[PDB]
Amino acid sequence: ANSRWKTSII
Amino acid sequence: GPIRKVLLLKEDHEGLGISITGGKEHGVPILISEIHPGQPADRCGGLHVGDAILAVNGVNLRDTKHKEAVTILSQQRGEIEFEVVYV
Repeated sequence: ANSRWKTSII
Repeated sequence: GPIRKVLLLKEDHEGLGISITGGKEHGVPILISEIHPGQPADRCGGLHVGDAILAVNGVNLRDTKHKEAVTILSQQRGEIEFEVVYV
């Protein structure tokens, strides 16, 4: 996937 | 979709059990991108991939930057009320 947007596991 | 209120219960040894993406700097809401199996969000039943998190325990998250949302969300303990919407 793109992944321009930040992702966090919480 | 309709704005929903969803209760999540968790103990202090676990996280929320979600991955979030987006935030103000990306021009989109804080969005649930993953619900991790067997963790509190999965167990609560009412949170799903694609839900935008509008507020948690009354704290608005609609104009929050990604990391701001991480801090706010990770601070919440015990019985946690989410305001969410699927769109």
